[PDB]
Amino acid sequence: STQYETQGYTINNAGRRLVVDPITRIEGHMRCEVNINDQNVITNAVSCGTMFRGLEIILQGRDPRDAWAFVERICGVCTGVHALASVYAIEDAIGIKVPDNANIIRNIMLATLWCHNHLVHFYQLAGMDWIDVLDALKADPRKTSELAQSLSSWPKSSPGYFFDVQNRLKKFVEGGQLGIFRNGYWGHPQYKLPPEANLMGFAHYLEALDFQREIVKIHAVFGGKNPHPNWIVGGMPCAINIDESGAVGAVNMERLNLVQSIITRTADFINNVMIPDALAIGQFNKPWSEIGTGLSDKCVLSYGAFPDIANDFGEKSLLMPGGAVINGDFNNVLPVDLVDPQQVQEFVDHAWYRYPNDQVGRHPFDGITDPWYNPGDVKGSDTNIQQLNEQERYSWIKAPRWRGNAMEVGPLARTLIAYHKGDAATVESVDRMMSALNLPLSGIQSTLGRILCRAHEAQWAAGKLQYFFDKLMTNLKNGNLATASTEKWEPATWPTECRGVGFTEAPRGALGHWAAIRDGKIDLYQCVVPTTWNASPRDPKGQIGAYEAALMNTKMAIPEQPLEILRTLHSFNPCLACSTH
Amino acid sequence: STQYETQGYTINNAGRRLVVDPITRIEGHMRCEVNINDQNVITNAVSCGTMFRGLEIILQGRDPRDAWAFVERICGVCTGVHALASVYAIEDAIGIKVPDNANIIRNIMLATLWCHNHLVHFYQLAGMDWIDVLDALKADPRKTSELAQSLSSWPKSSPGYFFDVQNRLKKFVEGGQLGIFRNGYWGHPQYKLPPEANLMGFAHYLEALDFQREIVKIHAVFGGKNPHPNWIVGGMPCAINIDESGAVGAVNMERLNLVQSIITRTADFINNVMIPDALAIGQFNKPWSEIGTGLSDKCVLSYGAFPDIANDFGEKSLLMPGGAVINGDFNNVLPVDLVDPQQVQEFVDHAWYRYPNDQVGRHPFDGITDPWYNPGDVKGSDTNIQQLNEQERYSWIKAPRWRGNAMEVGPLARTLIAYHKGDAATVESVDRMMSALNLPLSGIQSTLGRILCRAHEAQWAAGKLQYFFDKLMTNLKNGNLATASTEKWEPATWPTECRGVGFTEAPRGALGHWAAIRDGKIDLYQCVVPTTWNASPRDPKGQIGAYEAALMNTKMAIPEQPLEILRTLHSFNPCLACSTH
Amino acid sequence: KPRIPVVWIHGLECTCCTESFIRSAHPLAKDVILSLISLDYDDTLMAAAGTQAEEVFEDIITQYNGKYILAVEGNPPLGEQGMFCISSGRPFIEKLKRAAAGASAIIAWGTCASWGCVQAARPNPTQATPIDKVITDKPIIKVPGCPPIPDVMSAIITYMVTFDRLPDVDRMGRPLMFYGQRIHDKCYRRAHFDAGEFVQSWDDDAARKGYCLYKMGCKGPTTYNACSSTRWNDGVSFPIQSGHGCLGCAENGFWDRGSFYSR
Amino acid sequence: KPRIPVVWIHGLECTCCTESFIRSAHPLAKDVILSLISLDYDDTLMAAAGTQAEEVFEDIITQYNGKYILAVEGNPPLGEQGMFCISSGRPFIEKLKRAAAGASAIIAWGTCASWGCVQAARPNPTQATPIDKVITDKPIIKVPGCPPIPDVMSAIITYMVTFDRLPDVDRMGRPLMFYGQRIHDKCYRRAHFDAGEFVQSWDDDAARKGYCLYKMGCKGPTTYNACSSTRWNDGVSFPIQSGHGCLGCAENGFWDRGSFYSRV
Ligand code: SF4
Ligand code: SF4
Ligand code: FCO
Ligand code: FCO
Ligand code: SF3
Ligand code: SF3
Ligand code: F3S
Ligand code: F3S
Ligand SMILES: [Cl-]
Ligand SMILES: [Cl-]
Ligand SMILES: [Cl-]
Ligand SMILES: [Cl-]
Ligand SMILES: [Mg+2]
Ligand SMILES: [Mg+2]
Ligand code: NI
Ligand code: NI
Repeated sequence: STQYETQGYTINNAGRRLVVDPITRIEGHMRCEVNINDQNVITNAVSCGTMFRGLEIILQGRDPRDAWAFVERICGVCTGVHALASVYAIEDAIGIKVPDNANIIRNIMLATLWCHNHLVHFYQLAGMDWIDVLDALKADPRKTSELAQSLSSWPKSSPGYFFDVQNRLKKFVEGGQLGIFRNGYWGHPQYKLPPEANLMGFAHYLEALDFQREIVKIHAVFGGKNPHPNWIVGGMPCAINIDESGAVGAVNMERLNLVQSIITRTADFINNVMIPDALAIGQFNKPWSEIGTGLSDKCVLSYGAFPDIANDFGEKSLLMPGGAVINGDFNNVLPVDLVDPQQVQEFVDHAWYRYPNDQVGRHPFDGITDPWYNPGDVKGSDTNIQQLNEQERYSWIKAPRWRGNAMEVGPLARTLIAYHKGDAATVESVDRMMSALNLPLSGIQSTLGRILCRAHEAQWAAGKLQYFFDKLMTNLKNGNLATASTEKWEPATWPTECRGVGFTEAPRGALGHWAAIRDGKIDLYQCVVPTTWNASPRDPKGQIGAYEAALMNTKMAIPEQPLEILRTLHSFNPCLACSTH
Repeated sequence: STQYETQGYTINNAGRRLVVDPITRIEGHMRCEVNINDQNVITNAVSCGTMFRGLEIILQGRDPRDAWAFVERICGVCTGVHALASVYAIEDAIGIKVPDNANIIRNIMLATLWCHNHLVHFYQLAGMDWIDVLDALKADPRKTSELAQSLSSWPKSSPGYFFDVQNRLKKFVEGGQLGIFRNGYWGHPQYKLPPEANLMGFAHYLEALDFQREIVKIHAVFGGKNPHPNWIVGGMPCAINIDESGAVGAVNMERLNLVQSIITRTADFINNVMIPDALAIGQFNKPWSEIGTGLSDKCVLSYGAFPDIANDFGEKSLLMPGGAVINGDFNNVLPVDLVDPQQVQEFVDHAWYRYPNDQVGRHPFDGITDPWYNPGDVKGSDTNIQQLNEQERYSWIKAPRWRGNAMEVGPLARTLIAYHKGDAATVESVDRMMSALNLPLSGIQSTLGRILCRAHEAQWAAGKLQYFFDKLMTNLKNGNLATASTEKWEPATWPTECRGVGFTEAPRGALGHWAAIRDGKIDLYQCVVPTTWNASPRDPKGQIGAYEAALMNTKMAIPEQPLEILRTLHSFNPCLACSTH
Repeated sequence: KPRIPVVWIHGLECTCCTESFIRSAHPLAKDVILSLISLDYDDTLMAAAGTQAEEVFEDIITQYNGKYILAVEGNPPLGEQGMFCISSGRPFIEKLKRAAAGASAIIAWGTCASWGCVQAARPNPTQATPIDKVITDKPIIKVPGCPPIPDVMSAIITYMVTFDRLPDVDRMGRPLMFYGQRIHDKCYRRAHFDAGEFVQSWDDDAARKGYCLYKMGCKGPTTYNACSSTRWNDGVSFPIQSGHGCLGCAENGFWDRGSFYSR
Repeated sequence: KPRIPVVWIHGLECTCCTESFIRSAHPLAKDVILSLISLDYDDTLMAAAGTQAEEVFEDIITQYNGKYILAVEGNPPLGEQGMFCISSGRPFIEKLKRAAAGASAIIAWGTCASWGCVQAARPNPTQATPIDKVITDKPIIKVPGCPPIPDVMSAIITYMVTFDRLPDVDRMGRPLMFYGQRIHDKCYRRAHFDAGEFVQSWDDDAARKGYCLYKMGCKGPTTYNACSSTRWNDGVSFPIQSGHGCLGCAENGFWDRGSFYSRV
């Protein structure tokens, strides 16, 4: 065994090894390994992406105008965000400026995706780590009604409703076909909700599974379908016609009325179901405000998103702020430049790829994707792995760093950056949330805090949907209908050689696409995605990424049952297809 | 002034005359006049239909295959029922038998209409006679939640929900723009509900206004649109294809899944919102079990409906029973024959029509529709009716009689016929309902009873939707897909001269269409519709119809505010376009 | 912040246009009434009856003279000195003229108010006459169909409220947005029309594959409306999708253009 | 009464077919899971992970051997000894073969499981291969699209439960009910195609009137699916209705048929 120090942690691989493969209730394929000491405390953590497809290779030689459609299929969960980054990148390279309505509609597409993905994760992916579903069968329906009514104005709270939900669950398990609930962790000592809170949460799980399908009707209006809507280089294909012949063939007043109806319903569900449930999880699980901190009190990163001034990606335009913090110094939010070769770099010394020199990092305009499956001296063999060897190559995920630092990205990262830059709405929301819990601001830097920030952001994005809708309607009232710029659509109008960067904040964090065009074709296309950051393997200095750091020093009640590991990994909402592409 | 005796009543036109024109919260145009005595009790009542269009005249010379589309436009409220009666009448004339799936689909169309029309009437038309909307502004939201939860398992019952409804109402009225609530009867002493019941009722009014739009999606799948779906002579046009190429062009499994989803939601709303509200109106308004009896303890009529054996209109096939009671003799339910010239006849001695002898009644195969506006001495002029002259002609509605007897039709009439024929489900339902209210069976024969029977029928129809859907799916599983018979579609296959009758139970009661065909064209088309029966004027013997009888003997608290007249008239759900056609 | 006053009156009609309005999916009719307009008179929905309803009518058209919108459903009959349709003891046409005189603009809902519809089909026993032949000094927006599509009615209302203007219209007074193209120019069965692939009798093999309904009498080639694009009842269907040809119900005189089953 | 056992596995994929399934409007996915089938294994939704998830997989395929339906999303890579997709430390293809051996029938959801989809587009770095080239002794129903339509997925499931049989298929294994006709044979813009009325550049006057997208690269003339009839997301829209030509996403090899903006 070996021991070394990094980032205030002691990384020690002596002692008992535990393996979790597959990780479930995520997107895609992940393996996790840890070592635990005699006191059942994690002393080593290993994050492994167990899939790869090679989109960066497939994109070579394609027409730049088609790229969005290929890279949208990086992920069907965060569907649309890669298309957005792609049209941004190609427009940056060629020198295309889109009309204001196209920019507004793109911002509506992104805010819709934030609302949808944050809601589904809370209930369908993370929820069963916190809610003991079988314990809901022991609840009193009247006491469940009283609890729900004390927390929210949401209409659906009668004792008869909670009795009906409880009886549906009782019938489901009566024949011994427990389905998704079979062989779960029910009764583990870390489940702390009372039976009435478990029944309330289970009812809301079912309400959210139904309601999420409605949110994406906004994507169907502007983008044709969800999953995987359509886009164009130059704007959007959804031409507008309000008051002329043939409005039946375009985005007209009846289509915009459908969008408005969905926005109001989405805000209502998030504010009156998701927000009170997140606060209730906090009230009953306060010790988790001190577990899973990881890199969140050290190094955090946001690129920023939602440009309000069309074609302006600067600080005065982005509604979601960008910036970086390192060394735990939240008094110094630093600006990010995605062209600077000394800022974003990716390492592969601990990943399954070839570089000419694996002891240095490469900026994405110098990126290389040359796959090399080489797990080395594993326990087991190369096609039958019992333990990865984390001293050598152990993942399909590359290792991104910012100025050589390992960073956390996502809702908690963005919330810290906006708070410390002085964004008034963020400061007010965070202060009120932490005051309700009687917890210090430092309590947000934790597994519990990641969940709270995600719920905050769903509320923020639902508000921004209305703001963007009203901006669109103001333009239409003023006779400004344009949705596409086509003066640089044809390849003969492009520079013979050019390069560009497209960036945004996906639901899970900072996203960038780097593209080089030569002679009308894609010459290079490199992606660095939020789960690539968070799920990163180690670098040549031995520095650990966000998942490995958040798992360090965690106590386990029952080593064979990985509930504490699942709670902390699920709090980042892992997307493994995104991470590897 | 004069006085005479008929049907146990003393009809006396001495005393103060009151006029209500327009009657609102009905379909179409009606005027009512009454006389009251020195104790403010009604001693004379006059029902007047104030519109006419002449569909029976317009139908002459049309192709029989087109007739359904014209007569559907008798009414957009009971939309579809006239099309059903028309295809039945033309099929009976020509000798056409339809396939089983067509009959099942037609029964689904009719049951959908019963659910929709009974729900909208309860809330949007009659509800404001029973609920004092402005008094809801004084309610305690927590006490409202407690009342709702004591009556039903319906989920939408939180204190915050009732507060949100109350605040919406407060903001609506605060600027003085009271809309549909302006100059109402709020505060009248016959409003008996406490404030919390008025707020619960108003919340449900709004929920029903939203939900009713979903029910008619069943008509859109099978019939293309609602209002005014499409039909054919020979079956239905909605061809079925489940498992062959081109199912995208037909009624397929996805379309049937949509229908099933609507059926479940419809039953849930009726059973858990409408049924408990109807029973609560009964609990707080028991004196109305003794007001508005009219002809309901004397003479009642049903033709029967919902043939379960395709093309068989006999007693063993019809799921909704037919029969007649006269002279208060409920121990002898009599059979009805729509071809017998001594049974159904219409009189015009008190209506605006010409017959060669106005002292005799004409069966519909001998019917005449020759309009003659001749009001005599009204106070005023021919274009200024100050007081109708009920000694002479006073309405656009003809006077139907059965064997010379004045009859009541509709939900209460049907319930009494089925109960006294010994239908076991009806006997058990009615007995349990009256027991719960601690009222005798005779209490159903009243204004309150009409409302209770309508709600019971909505529940019955919602159950029958599932029964019919399951019968359709059984045929599809057995490979029986046929929806149309076309052997006699071409006019060269028809008899040179033939005649037929189409009959059913519309939501408001017994409906018949009588058609004669000659040389490929309609020679005669006569309709007798449920509101024609109930809103009838007098006959040569001076006998009064159902509305006039139900108003007789009624006490008014405040003569200038006709709340008691509106309660009794609305309890029949008047449809004046239907009555006059 | 006050809402725009609206008076809705009813002549000879079947009430289908009112029923269509309450089917609206987005915005809900509930939200139109509570938040977008002030529906100050409507015999189908209002609490007041008789003398109390007459007082509301008088008060609104006097207080808001020149500033309310008049919605009309149905039409006036000229026969029998107008007494085929009687309102407070007098011809309906007198109430129509009084309401029109104070209105800033008129919405003619449906084929009845726009053209005549079924009561004006041969031999027109009551001499039923469309609104624009009686009221000749006011803006009239025709929204035809029997009835018009629910979400078309609510989209026209929201356009007027949001944009503070009447929709642009064709030479017949119909909104260009929804009536500028024919049913047959946006019909999903047009591939079959172009290929000569037709239903010949009900429930034949062609009908079970969704072939074109032209030989069964479809009047889509001469009818302007939004049914084949916007569709009916929250986008669920339209007449042709469920297997029956278009009747032509948005066009003037459609009842008297021959049998619905003649080409 | 007991519900039919279903095992749902995931190879190389983006997860769009799973997301499509949960969008179903009628029946709701909630009601499919609670009342229509027994969803006995699925990495996206299940409580158990790691050794507990492996025990569920083993228990279900053993107890219900010969009686479960296998749903497959994604595909196996043949490159690097299969280690481009690793499950419980071994190649995914070993899990696919074990699950297939016990199944009564297999549903290949999406273009990935049916044909290959984006990871199989040139130069196919991982040697991604569709299910029917690995499993050759079991009935396979192909349900292609990227992803397939939500209410098509749920209609196929309800047909199989209600009628107790697999849907009838074309020569490629696709259900006739939803894949028997082309997009272009049921497209509401066909009047414009027939008249030579085309969009020529984005947001031109033709685009604002809903003219045909053929000259913008629409692949509807060669694509079999239900998008122009059944439509997407409870009937709200489809690609062409919102102004973009069909990409051809239900057809084998659609990524490598030239630019999406070059004519059919
Ligand atoms: S069904 Fe009617 S509207 Fe459609 S293509 Fe055929 S004729 Fe034209
Ligand atoms: S838009 Fe595409 S599918 Fe539709 S008619 Fe034109 S080419 Fe055919
Ligand atoms: N959100 C999201 Fe997907 C990831 N990680 C992207 O980008
Ligand atoms: N119901 C109804 Fe209409 C009436 N009266 C008919 O028939
Ligand atoms: Fe909509 S009232 Fe119905 S008949 Fe044709 S529009 Fe008239
Ligand atoms: Fe639906 S996993 Fe998404 S990429 Fe094309 S089908 Fe595959
Ligand atoms: S009959 Fe009318 S409803 Fe539309 S499809 Fe034809 S215009
Ligand atoms: S791109 Fe795919 S979703 Fe349908 S319209 Fe074309 S088959
Ligand atoms: Cl009126
Ligand atoms: Cl007309
Ligand atoms: Cl799997
Ligand atoms: Cl492919
Ligand atoms: Mg990359
Ligand atoms: Mg008659
Ligand atoms: Ni993702
Ligand atoms: Ni009616």
